[PDB]
Amino acid sequence: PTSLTNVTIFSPPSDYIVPRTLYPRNEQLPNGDLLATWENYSPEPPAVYFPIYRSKDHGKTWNEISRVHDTVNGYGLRYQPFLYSLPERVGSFKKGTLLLAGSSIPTDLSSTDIVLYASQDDGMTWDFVSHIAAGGEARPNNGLTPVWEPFLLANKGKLICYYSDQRDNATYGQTMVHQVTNDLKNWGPVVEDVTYPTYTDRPGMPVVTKLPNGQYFYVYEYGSFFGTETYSFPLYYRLSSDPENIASAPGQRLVVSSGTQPTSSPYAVWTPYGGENGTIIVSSGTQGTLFINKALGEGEWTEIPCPEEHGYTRALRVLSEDGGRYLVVNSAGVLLGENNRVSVSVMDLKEVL
Repeated sequence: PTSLTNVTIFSPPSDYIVPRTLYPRNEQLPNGDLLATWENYSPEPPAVYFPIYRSKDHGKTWNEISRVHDTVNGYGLRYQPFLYSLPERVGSFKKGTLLLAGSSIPTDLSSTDIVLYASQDDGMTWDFVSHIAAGGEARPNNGLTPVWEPFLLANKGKLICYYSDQRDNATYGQTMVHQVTNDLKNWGPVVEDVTYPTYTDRPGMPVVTKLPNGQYFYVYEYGSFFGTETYSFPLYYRLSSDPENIASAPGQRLVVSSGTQPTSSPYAVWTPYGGENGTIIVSSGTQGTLFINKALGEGEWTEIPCPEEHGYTRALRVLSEDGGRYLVVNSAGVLLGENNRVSVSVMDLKEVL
């Protein structure tokens, strides 16, 4: 791999509906190939889908290889995709099964349904596997009951889906939860992970990375007034060595040594590069820079430059090559952007950390 800056994965046609693209997610397959997807705001009918673009040259070039269509509901696979190559067998699904989770939503935004698709051929073909969790109207207003934003992680023969939940609307504006499965078909009960006792609090957007000491780094945006008249979405994290037990961990505000206060839609990854504990790398949805931590989340975070533009839930990935030397930084644009596109940069962590 090499350093790359602002490579276009997809530039949408102007007849796509603003924002046209949003919400980048990606995966690296064991052979090193990179896959990318996003919310694809094509005019309907037919129903929206999640496109799957591949790079076989470490991000230099990209080509569409498949599309994940809403074969289960016919509504459209509309919001919040997530790609995940299983690192171990789960039930009847071998290691290397490629999963997509994402939300099936009708055009009228009346409902949400996080569904799970699988591919056994590295993203060429797809089949519906299960519903994970369904809810109400797909708008982030209090009193509504949607579900949102799946994140998938396997551990001990199980798959965990973390997501944001508005269904307990009598008690919380929003929570984050998870469900677990040992077969991808049958999901356990909803487990509350992050809840707060002020109704107007809206923690959301869970992203997890495993650390080399066995702790899991669980990052989220914490929407709150914090007792003031002004709402914000600062980044918080919880640390636990049990990825199914988050509620018992106190939240920790991410503090940056420069004084930048990162907000919205985090993403976190870990590389072995940078020191004896490696480096945790975090993005927000608001800042173009990156935030790093060489002490497993202790102390303060160092803000570093980044050549990729800022964007909503900008996605990070530590590529496997050379033992974690290269970082993908992948944007799909800004909220309600008039000129969104899907792009990627690759940074050489040997040099930038």
